[PDB]
Amino acid sequence: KRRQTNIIGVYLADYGGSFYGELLEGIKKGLALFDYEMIVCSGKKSHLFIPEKMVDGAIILDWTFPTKEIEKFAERGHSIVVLDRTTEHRNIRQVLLDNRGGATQAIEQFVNVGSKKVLLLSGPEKGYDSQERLAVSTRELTRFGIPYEIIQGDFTEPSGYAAAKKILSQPQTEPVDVFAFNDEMAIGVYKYVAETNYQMGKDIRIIGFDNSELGAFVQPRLATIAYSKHRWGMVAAEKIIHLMRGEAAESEHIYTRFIEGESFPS
Amino acid sequence: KRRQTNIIGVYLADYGGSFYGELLEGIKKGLALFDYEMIVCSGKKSHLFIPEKMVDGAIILDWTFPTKEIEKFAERGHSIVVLDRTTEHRNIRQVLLDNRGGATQAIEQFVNVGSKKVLLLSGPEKGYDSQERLAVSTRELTRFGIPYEIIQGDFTEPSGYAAAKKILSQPQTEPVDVFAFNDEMAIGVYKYVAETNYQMGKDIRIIGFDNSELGAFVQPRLATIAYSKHRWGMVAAEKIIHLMRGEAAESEHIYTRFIEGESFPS
Repeated sequence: KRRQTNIIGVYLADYGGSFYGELLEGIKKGLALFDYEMIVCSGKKSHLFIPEKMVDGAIILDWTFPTKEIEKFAERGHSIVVLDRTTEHRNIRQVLLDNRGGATQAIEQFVNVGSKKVLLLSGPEKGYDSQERLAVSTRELTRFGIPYEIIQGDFTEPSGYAAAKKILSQPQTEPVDVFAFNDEMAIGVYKYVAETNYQMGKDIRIIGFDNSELGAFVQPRLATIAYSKHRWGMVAAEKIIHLMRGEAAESEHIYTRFIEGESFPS
Repeated sequence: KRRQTNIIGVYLADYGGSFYGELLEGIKKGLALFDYEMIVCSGKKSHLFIPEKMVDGAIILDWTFPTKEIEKFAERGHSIVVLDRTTEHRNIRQVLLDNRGGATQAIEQFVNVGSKKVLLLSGPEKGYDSQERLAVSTRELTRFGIPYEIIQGDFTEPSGYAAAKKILSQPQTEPVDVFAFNDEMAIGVYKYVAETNYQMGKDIRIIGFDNSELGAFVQPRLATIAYSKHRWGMVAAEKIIHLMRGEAAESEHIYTRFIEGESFPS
């Protein structure tokens, strides 16, 4: 009520730096049209100090930012767009990835190639994006009679590295088939395989998610699920303006496509 | 005096995401040993709201964060490590890149190949790192009788793109020789050259700075100036602890090396 700073706080988790740059650019461009600016905050304790007397509204992409804290910030008059979870609270809207369509498109490729086992390298289990990706992956693998193992990660590259070390210790099937829930965990897998006799694409077949630009230039090209990161940010920016101006700001999804790569010969 | 939150505020500019991840990991690891944690803030207006009642000290890598604001935060009892400028104020220390040695090593390669003109794609002119890099580059080019043009950028990839469009409009020398002051501006040059008949390494020869991992996988490999980003962060973290504990925390430099790449056949 008493303040309009024309600043949106953007709360990131700092795994997703493989898509953050182009997401942030889209947020920036969308906000500039309405003379708004953005500050970006990241860290485990970043939700403890929200400058609520200095920020008009928030765009949240951080699974460690607790939902109860989001609701409390919404009830004090601040508008919020979540990019990482679903909500029913007033003053909050959603701009989410189509995780169900993305995971279906990736897991379809393992089916179409006749996979004998699929290893599901997931992110945080309390995180919505991984939950949706898991619910659809496991359902389709069951449907087609394909066994799976779920390996816990945290969306960061170190967890993908540790996963690959855990995977390639135990005896696996002839090719090792991996669905990494993001490109960063997949790059972590590349890192460890570079320290082994294993050949990427041949001995270990991988599909990621996010379409990081590093994945496009790595050897061989990381097969992945792509979406427009610029538009994700643009739509989030327009949604936060419309929402705080009392207007119609319906929750939306960002749709995906599979991009083929020699890391998964299909 | 009245608070110890065990949190360090890290103020970044959000160009340098090509080195931020490994810099931040080094900060994190160095701080965890002393049971400290970090929050990261970025944006043009991020210095206007410093949670001074919620953060013990600051690590600054942001040229838009004004020096006068840094001094004011230092005089209120907070300890600061700068990674982007020099200081003489008490409560502030420096952990800086060896810009003079880095620019000397890059510009030596243009000399050794017998360059006819060197195009100097700089960052922000008020930014210390670019100033030092420019002062050493221009001095050595003059010394060896090599002409130069200084082209203004801002350390971000869009400015490298715009620079390449400006460069390749005007008639230049037989190979176009470019010293990009960071890898991101160099990647911007790659982007535009991919939309032209020009061949990277042959028609346009480039050396960057930072040793981004994208530069290692791009075609051809971006010749660059490398330093340990992990250690830059580690030393900054140990310096902020020592400084706020009243101890001896001398200002230091992070030293560099040239890494050869087929973008500059030498």
